[PDB]
Amino acid sequence: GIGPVTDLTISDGPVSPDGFTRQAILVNNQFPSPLITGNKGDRFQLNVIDNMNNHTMLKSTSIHWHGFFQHGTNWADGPAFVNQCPISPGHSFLYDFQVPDQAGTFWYHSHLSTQYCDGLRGPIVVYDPQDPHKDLYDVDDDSTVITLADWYHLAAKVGPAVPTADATLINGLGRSISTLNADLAVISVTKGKRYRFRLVSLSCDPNHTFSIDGHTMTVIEADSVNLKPQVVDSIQIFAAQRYSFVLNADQDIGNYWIRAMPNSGTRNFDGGVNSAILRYDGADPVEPTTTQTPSSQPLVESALTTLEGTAAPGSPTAGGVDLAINMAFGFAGGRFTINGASFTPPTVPVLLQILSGAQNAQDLLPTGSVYSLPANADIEISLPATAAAPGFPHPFHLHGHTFAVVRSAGSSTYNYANPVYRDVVSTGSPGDNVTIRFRTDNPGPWFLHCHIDFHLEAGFAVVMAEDIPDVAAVNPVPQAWSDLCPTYNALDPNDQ
Ligand SMILES: *[C@@H]1O[C@H](CO)[C@@H](O[C@@H]2O[C@H](CO)[C@@H](O[C@@H]3O[C@H](CO[C@H]4O[C@H](CO)[C@@H](O)[C@H](O[C@H]5O[C@H](CO)[C@@H](O)[C@H](O)[C@@H]5O)[C@@H]4O)[C@@H](O)[C@H](O[C@H]4O[C@H](CO)[C@@H](O)[C@H](O)[C@@H]4O)[C@@H]3O)[C@H](O)[C@H]2NC(C)=O)[C@H](O)[C@H]1NC(C)=O
Ligand SMILES: *[C@@H]1O[C@H](CO)[C@@H](O[C@@H]2O[C@H](CO)[C@@H](O[C@@H]3O[C@H](CO)[C@@H](O)[C@H](O)[C@@H]3O)[C@H](O)[C@H]2NC(C)=O)[C@H](O)[C@H]1NC(C)=O
Ligand SMILES: [Cu+2]
Ligand SMILES: [Cu+2]
Ligand SMILES: [Cu+2]
Repeated sequence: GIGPVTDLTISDGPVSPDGFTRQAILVNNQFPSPLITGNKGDRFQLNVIDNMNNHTMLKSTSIHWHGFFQHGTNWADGPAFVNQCPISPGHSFLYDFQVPDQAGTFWYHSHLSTQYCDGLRGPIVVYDPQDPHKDLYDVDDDSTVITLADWYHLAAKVGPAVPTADATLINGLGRSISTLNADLAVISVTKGKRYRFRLVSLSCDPNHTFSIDGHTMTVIEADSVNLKPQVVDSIQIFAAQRYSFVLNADQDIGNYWIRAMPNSGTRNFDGGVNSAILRYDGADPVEPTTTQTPSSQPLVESALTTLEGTAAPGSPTAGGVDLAINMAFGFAGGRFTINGASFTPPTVPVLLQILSGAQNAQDLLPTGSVYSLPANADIEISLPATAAAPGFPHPFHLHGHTFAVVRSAGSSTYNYANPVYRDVVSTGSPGDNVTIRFRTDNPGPWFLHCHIDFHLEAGFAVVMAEDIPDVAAVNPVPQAWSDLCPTYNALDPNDQ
């Protein structure tokens, strides 16, 4: 793919991924946005050149590199008004960071408002030259990335505040009910080879239930964390999650349906909606006629475990940490709340408030939304599901960290000995109490929020202000970052 040192030039233009033409956001003249690649420990230098001129889809921008810890580079994490002011139209801004001790499947997306829904979102793969799962497969390359995305015929700021998708795109292609002849994505395999497929959800809202007719999948990585291998025949993947799975192309040469059923919008496969094609070399270039078997081995999150057997942080007892926090979800005045507070973006980004002299979390804006975390501590956060926060199940993402999921959705058990670790978790449905743990090893303000982007826009977020006293020393900011807020604040409102 491109990188790890490359320009990413952002513009507006026409696209037609499901056969319907609409204006959207291009990256290096491409929709969908291009794959970025590098190797474990590389320095990424991603020069984002903002040439957008359409205020309806926002002229300004900021990009989050989803899943990277950003230790010492908190200013590069991406959330607008938490870690930076937006890049302004006609300006460039260099994200310059390293990725020590991570390897797996990631993605990048606009982290300003609901802009990524309008098309600024693509996959990232960070390869490991000693990947512990390499001997399970033969092929892992640009052609084995599989992206899932929601797509809307009206733009994010033009349609309903919580819209309903017209199409699921698989690798940027798919059909809507009015475009049943649109080109489907084709994923090529050769009989007798084994493939590491890297499944990335670029979704703004729906989750997808993914399966491939006639084949099983051996899951080996979740949200960039290596797992013990687990055979499944379907994966429910929530917005912003990733999984690697190995597919053994050991069936008859032919065409097989790839299925990605969303939880909303059109949910069937009639006319080949919500679908793509797995094509064996030597097959007729036509659509599959395969039929779906019910899933008998669906992925179950509580059954996943890390490859390295990593325990949860802290003691193997409820509340056996340094600081435990419960997040009570609600809704008031058309906005989401967490512990009674709705996040509204501040005028001065939270990181710049710290760097300008705010000495504790109580001094930070917005008041009610910011949590102090002590350094070198074990933290436990519970996120009990409730119908009081509409549009559940809500998949929450913690920036700056991987976390142990000690209790998953749909499970009553707590696992401290060998839970899965990941960075986006469904908080499930009423009766659940999804509980996560992490260690504070990364000074800076980090967002924690639902990754349904329309819910984030309606305030469903808090900020974890981790080790405020060390933030300036550990995160020296570059000159170009210091210039973002004065440039942004000088813009006319219609040029934002
Ligand atoms: C910035 O980004 C936003 C968000 O993506 C863009 O917003 C879009 O706005 C339009 C205008 O309100 C929305 O309405 C629909 O527009 C489409 C597309 O129209 C274009 O292509 C047509 C060819 O198929 C063409 O005829 C159009 O040209 C006419 O309009 C322009 C502008 O007014 C004018 O200058 C020309 O002289 C022409 O008169 C245009 O180039 C259009 O197809 C839709 O029509 C359908 O629906 C209406 C009823 O709603 C009906 O009247 C029609 O018969 C038909 O069924 C409709 O007008 C559009 O939905 C928005 N898009 C999204 C994704 O939300 C915005 O345009 C961007 N700005 C720029 C400058 O690109
Ligand atoms: C989801 O799980 C969390 C974490 O277990 C639950 O919150 C915890 O609930 C118990 C009360 O049932 C609290 O214990 C009590 O603490 C008080 C004050 O310290 C003490 O005086 C009592 O004797 C009792 O031990 C606990 O503090 C609370 N934890 C936190 C961090 O807030 C939560 O209720 C669960 N929610 C659902 C819907 O299941
Ligand atoms: Cu993300
Ligand atoms: Cu949500
Ligand atoms: Cu975020």
